[PDB]
Amino acid sequence: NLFVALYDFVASGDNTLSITKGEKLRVLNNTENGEWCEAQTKNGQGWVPSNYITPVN
Repeated sequence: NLFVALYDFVASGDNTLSITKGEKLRVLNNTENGEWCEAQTKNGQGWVPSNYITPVN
């Protein structure tokens, strides 16, 4: 479940997580992933747009 961020995204609140273009992240197998998916990086865990990331492996 390794992904890389395609575009910068800035958390606006509501358990969202900021990510940076090129950042590697892990998508947790959260039971409620959807248009948004729960990601994990060194800056925390939180929702990111599913269309802003792409799988790596």
